[PDB]
Amino acid sequence: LSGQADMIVAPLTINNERAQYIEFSKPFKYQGLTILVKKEIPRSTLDS
Amino acid sequence: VNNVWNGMIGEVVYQRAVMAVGSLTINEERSEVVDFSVPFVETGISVMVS
Repeated sequence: LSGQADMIVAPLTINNERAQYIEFSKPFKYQGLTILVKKEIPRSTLDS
Repeated sequence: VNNVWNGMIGEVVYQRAVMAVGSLTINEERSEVVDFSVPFVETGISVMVS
């Protein structure tokens, strides 16, 4: 915004607070927030 | 058709109407003749056979 850049080509998810005074193009992807978690190893034993 | 527009987009492009709320789809030529707004539902082309 402060005249220090002219192109911003990187993941820049569109939001109201940004597009209030900024220009955007038609999106080149379609994302959505999800939740992340790690899995677990043991599912069966066959040794009990 | 014949370099002229058959309604809908024609109605917007002939100043008869002011918006075209409905089930329009964005495209290169359509956005070339009339301005658009931010898309509000994702869609494309899909395959569906019984």
